[PDB]
Amino acid sequence: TTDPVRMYMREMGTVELLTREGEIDIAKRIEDGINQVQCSVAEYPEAITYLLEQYDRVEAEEARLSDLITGFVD
Amino acid sequence: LKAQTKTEEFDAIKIALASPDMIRSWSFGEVKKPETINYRTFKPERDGLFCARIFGPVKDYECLCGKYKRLKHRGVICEKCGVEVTQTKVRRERMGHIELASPTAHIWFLKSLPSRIGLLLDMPLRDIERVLYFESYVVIEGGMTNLERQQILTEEQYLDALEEFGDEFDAKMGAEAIQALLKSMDLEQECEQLREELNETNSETKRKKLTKRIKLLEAFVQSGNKPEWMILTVLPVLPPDLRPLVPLDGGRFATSDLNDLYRRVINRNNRLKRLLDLAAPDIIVRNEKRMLQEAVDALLDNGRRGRAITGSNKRPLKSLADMIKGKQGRFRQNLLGKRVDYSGRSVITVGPYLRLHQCGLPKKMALELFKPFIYGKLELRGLATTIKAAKKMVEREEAVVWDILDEVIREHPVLLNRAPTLHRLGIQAFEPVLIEGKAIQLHPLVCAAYNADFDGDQMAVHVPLTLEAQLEARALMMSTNNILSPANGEPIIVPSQDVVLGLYYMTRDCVNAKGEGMVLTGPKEAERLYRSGLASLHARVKVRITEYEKDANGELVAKTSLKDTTVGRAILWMIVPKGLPYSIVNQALGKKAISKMLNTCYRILGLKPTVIFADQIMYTGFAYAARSGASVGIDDMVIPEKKHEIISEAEAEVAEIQEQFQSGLVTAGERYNKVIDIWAAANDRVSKAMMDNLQTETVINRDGQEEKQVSFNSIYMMADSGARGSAAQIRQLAGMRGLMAKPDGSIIETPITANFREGLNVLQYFISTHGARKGLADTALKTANSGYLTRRLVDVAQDLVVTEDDCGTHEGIMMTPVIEGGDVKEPLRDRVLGRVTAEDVLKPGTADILVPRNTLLHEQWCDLLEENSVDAVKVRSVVSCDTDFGVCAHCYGRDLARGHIINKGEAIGVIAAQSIGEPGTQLTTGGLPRVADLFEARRPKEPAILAEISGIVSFGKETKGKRRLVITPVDGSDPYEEMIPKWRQLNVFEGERVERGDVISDGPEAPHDILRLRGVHAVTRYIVNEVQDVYRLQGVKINDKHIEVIVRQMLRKATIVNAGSSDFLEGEQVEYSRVKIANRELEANGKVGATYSRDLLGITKASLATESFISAASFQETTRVLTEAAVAGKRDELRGLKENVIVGRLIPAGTGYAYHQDRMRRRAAG
Amino acid sequence: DKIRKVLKIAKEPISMETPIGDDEDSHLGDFIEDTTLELPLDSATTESLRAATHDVLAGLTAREAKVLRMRFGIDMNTDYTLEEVGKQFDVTRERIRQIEAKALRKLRHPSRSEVLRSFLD
Amino acid sequence: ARVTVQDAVEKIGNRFDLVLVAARRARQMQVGGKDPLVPEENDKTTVIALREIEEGLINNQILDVRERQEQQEQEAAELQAVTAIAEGR
Amino acid sequence: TPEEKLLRAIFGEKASDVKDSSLRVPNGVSGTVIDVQVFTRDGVEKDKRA
Amino acid sequence: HARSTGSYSLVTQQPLGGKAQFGGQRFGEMEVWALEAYGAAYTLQEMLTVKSDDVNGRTKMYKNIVDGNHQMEPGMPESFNVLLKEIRSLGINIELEDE
Ligand SMILES: [Mg+2]
Ligand SMILES: [Zn+2]
Ligand SMILES: [Zn+2]
Repeated sequence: TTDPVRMYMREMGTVELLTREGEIDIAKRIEDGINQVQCSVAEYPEAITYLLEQYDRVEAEEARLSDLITGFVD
Repeated sequence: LKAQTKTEEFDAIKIALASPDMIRSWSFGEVKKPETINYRTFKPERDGLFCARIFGPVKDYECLCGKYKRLKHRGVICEKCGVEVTQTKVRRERMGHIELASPTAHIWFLKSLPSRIGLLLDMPLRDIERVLYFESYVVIEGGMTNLERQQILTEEQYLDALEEFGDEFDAKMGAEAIQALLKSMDLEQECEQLREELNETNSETKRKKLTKRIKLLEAFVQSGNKPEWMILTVLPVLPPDLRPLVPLDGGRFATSDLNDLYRRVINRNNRLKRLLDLAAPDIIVRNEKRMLQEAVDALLDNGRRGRAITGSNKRPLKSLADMIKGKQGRFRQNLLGKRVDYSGRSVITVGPYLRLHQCGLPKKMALELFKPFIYGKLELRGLATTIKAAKKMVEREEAVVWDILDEVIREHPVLLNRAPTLHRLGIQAFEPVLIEGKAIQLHPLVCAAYNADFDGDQMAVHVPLTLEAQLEARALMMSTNNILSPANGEPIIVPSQDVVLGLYYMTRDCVNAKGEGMVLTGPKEAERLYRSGLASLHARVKVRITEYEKDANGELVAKTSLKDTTVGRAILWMIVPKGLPYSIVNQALGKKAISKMLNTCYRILGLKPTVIFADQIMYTGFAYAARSGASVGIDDMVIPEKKHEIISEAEAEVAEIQEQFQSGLVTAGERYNKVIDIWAAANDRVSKAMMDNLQTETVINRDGQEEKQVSFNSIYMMADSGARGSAAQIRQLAGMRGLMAKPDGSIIETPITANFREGLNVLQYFISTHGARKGLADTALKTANSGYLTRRLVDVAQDLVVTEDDCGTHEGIMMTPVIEGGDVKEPLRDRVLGRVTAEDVLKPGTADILVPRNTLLHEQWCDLLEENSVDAVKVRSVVSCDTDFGVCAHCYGRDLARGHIINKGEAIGVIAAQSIGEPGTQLTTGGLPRVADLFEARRPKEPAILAEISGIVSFGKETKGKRRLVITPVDGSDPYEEMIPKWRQLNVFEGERVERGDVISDGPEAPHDILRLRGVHAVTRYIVNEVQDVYRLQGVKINDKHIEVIVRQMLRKATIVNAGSSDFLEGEQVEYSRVKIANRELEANGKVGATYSRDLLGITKASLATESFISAASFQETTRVLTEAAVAGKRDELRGLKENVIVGRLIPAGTGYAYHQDRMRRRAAG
Repeated sequence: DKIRKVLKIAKEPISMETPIGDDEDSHLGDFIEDTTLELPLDSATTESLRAATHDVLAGLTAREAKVLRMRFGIDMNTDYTLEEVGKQFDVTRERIRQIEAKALRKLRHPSRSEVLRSFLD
Repeated sequence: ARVTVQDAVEKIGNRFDLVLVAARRARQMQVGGKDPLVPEENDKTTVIALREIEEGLINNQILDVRERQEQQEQEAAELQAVTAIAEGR
Repeated sequence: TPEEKLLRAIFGEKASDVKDSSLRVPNGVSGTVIDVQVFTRDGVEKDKRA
Repeated sequence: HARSTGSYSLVTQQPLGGKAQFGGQRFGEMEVWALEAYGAAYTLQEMLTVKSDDVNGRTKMYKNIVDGNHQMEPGMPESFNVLLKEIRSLGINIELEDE
């Protein structure tokens, strides 16, 4: 009917509400996905040496710890 | 040589679709942020709708940051925040742009009633919209698979359809789809297919739509427009000062609605950009895209979707389409219509002292009006050191300034204007005369042309600044230069009420009066007798007079005699110039004769003598009327002595018919009608009773017993002279007044038996109220109704101007007296006067040429035609004129405020329409709408039917709802048979031969028929005789020329039949068409020429088609005109009136007609 | 006291398209006059004040006109500090300043003064 | 004053060209290029030009004749100047 | 401007930091002042006349 | 009321009364026809250009009225100049052609 409120309201109404169990399913899939790329990044040599070149610049007072890492586990 | 690159005097204008690269050309920056102003320092936030960087400095020649504040640094872009320091004017000019995230549809080309994207793609609108909102997928460049190019699919259908064929099939949705469709479209190819399809199938339904589409397409192709551009990539932003944020008092701010709108479009757009880098789900980016689509629509044209409302304010915010648009068409030139400097206005008073060429101008108005003139003259003569000191002198009203003002005034006309400007005489130039007091004084003689009373009407003054305007004001619009109405050549300067009562009292005679019988040497000692108290003003007297007749060849003859006349007439003869005979003043001199006096004076001695004469008549009229002591007392209105008896006798009749209705001898209706008539007869009886008693009753004695003359009673003199009052109105004062009418339209069968000299009682008065109340409304609505008519009229003519000199067509219309049923409802001399003969006219015998071929017919020639018995003269009209794009003066006629034949370039269209419109206030099927019905071509409800073709006719087939009529021509093929509903009573004789155009039934006939069957000259005559009936029944004089020029525009268009250049059925200009088949008849093709058929368009329909699109955007619906031209890329060449005014140049008529001509030839010329 | 200041910027701007009066196409925006323009009865007196000072400047010595046109921005980019003028003219500092005085002095005692005095009201 | 221009319209037919020509002429007097051809009654350049038309000593031809002449009168002054622009070569 | 600035040097006038907003009698209307009222914001010190 | 040169409106530069010295008189469509019916072209141009809508011509004119040269160098009324930006702010490319 145009009036975009309606063609929105009607477009989302198709998507089914998640079951309380379905919520955890999707979140688990997310973890795997990111974790695939996290491990995939760890396997790149340039990814390490680059991290090295960034911290060697931090200790020389050419940068700050806040512009490189957000902290580790801990 | 080199043509140019920088600024010249531009000609024409072009309108077209805008490329993204083209929009970017205008843009001085991308407005990237909804921010307006800083909120503390009220400075513009940078990269926002108001940005000094993008648009321009807030203040003159000053950088925003303030680093370069000096008027010296100018083209410098500040290194800190880029602002080139320049006048703030550039904030009114520089545009901007916005690069849109998703493509967007242009509401104008999507939603204008003939959807441009829709018929350019031959795709339904609802489908295109379903694609824009993501409600279905549409195919593009479908290839060979399963699917049509424009076919539409659903989610599941697209998926199933996608699984089968991965490639060689393509489908999209949203704006990108429509844009892909338009870009992919090959226009050339569609025409070929469309041309073939046109030829194969013959059906009106089919090829009607076909021709519409093909016209747009080949138009769009030749246009230069690329279809893709109807979908917006880049969105221009309007310069800030055209939607300013300016502050107000008390510190509140106020700004244009575009800002609330523009901001939204920016925001949604910006969020959408963001939602892509956040990779939002489909359901969202679609919704943001839909939302962006809505905002662009509200910005551009609001009201075509949801009608967005302004922030915190209920009223829907006004959009860009609404800024151009309005009621009606454009706000700029439309009534009304721009305020103008060097003007004023005030209440007006009399000023009988004025000569006919001048006016009383308040001292103070003139000081403020001519202020720059006064300043420069003050320091031109050195009375003021500098312009500032000059300001202080006149601001002080120093005594010396008044004399300088008389200098700047002396030869310097001013324009006077009244409120409902109807004909061109609504503005007239006068020479100003300095007057103490706050009132404008207006020459009485002009008060008539303006329709200006002294009951407080106010008038406006305008100063003609430029030299060309002073000589225009003096030589065109000047009072003395227009003394004659352009509607009919009769003088509009006619003496008015008081003045004509004076001359009536002056030339008049009673039976016995002082000096009766004596004789005097000349008018001089007649006045010496009167002023000295010896002789009465009116007494029968012989006096020696010397009259003149110019009957030589341009030479004044003299003849002197003893004329038997009165004292008053002898004195008045003193005013009459030269070659007029004494005969003109020897009559009783009423208002009618007193106008024909002026008329003849104009047609014999010319302009100058008529002017100085006209003045004189006024002065003398007022003066002698003042001596006369005419008044109106209550004993001046005389009721007949037999009145009580007439009412009583007529009242018996009513009680008789009543006895017949109670006894059933007569029906209720038959009774009612009877009573209404007997009462009616009584009104006539009483009225023609008081009129006889009132009229002649001065009954006096000379040396003998008795004699009786026309009464000298005051109120009678008023009505006989023509000053004021009329037999109808006098009748209401003394005799009974009328039978009023109840609101529903019935007429009360109990008239008002009393009058105003007597009392009207509660009932009589209460009943009179309805007539008064309806009276006022009718004039007030019919005043407005008339104006609408003149509007439609000047629109259909306007650009019509005398262009050629003599077109040289022998063609013309036959002029006969109107001769309706009685004797001669209008003579021949008036119909033929001032026209030009189509061919030489004979005496009753021949090899005798009275009038030779085309000769202007003036008064001597018309008397020469009247001398001979000549009853019919063929005359050239503007309706038959062969000149294309105008009227040749020779075909027009002479008429003007001047007697000469119309000059080259005068705009007749305006003066035709205005002349038809101005009297329309005075009108009353029939009435003023009947006139509108005529000019609108409207076909009556139950029209008659005319024989389609000559030959013997008969009836065929049977009663289906139509009983067929079969015509059988002698030589030719029979096949014409028309289906006529048989429940309408016929006329055409079943056994008789009927000529084409005969009456096959009765009832009115559509002028469409008359043009088609009977021909052009015939139909033009029908209109003129019909509209002229309405006006003439009311006493309105309008020369047929004006009705004819309007008519010419009515038939301006025609519909082609044959072919060989342009399309079959196209409706088009006989100007264009006639130029194309006349060019082909020679040169070109040996003869390939196409035949047309002339069409009759109502005035309002014909004005719709206008070559100039700027003209159409004024009075038509602005949105539609602009789209339809921008698609076709129409190039407006100016050349018309309306458009040149819009753009602000010399009208291509009148003084300007010389200019445009001089340029037009430079154009399309080496 | 910030209530007033704060309360003011807090108000929403008024639609300039607000119809006012007569129901006529008169809208709020039609009445907001241009204050940034310069009225012609003024611009003319400016074009006049130029001709005035140019007249009174041909009345001075050729060096006084150059030094005074220099010391003010008259018909030149910017204007020059009295030292800057000293470098172009070669006799510097106090020398130039005196000339300035007499120039203003010659335009001061009315013959010169009668025309230019009328610009200040 | 000039009450009616009727006399002027006779000399030049058009009656619009009267406004144009009398204007062009009226400027020859107002911007000081010329002086009147007939006694000035204090009539402003508007009316003086019209009196000049009435007397038949001014119309589009005469003006065009005078101007084409002044071109050579000025072309007579500048002769030795512009030829001196032989540095062209 | 330059020429206005020279003007001030000759006639030695100090051009104020204030613009003239005074209410002055409408042009041409002339009468007698029969009253004056002074309303002041609550919190601003009332002036002499007020 | 009478006005020589008054104040002017911001949105469109047109005569407007701000001092209660009233803005000039309103010249209408019908009043325009009246000038077109007479042959007066220059009176009409000066009415709808220099006397009103032309931000330049008014001042260029005023200096000439005192200078003693009655002329007008009309230029283009600001009304149409605005219509141009407004059409062009839409998707419509409107240009002034030729020479
Ligand atoms: Mg009245
Ligand atoms: Zn800066
Ligand atoms: Zn013709």
